[PDB]
Amino acid sequence: FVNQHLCGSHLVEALYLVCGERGFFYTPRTEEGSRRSRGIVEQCCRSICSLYQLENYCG
Repeated sequence: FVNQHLCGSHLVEALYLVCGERGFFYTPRTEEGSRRSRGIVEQCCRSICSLYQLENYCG
C-alpha cells in the first residue's frame, strides 16, 4: 500500500489485501495484547512493517 503505520482496522484492511483469500489471524479476544499481538499490531502499528511481515501472518 502507500507507506504509514497500520493500527487497528488499518492493519486488518491491509492484511486483507496481503493475504487476499488466505486470510490472517487477528487477536480474536486478546484485545489486551500479550506474547503475540505486539508482534503483528505494534510491529506494524508502532513501526511501518513491510508487506513481507504482513504477508507472514496470512494463514
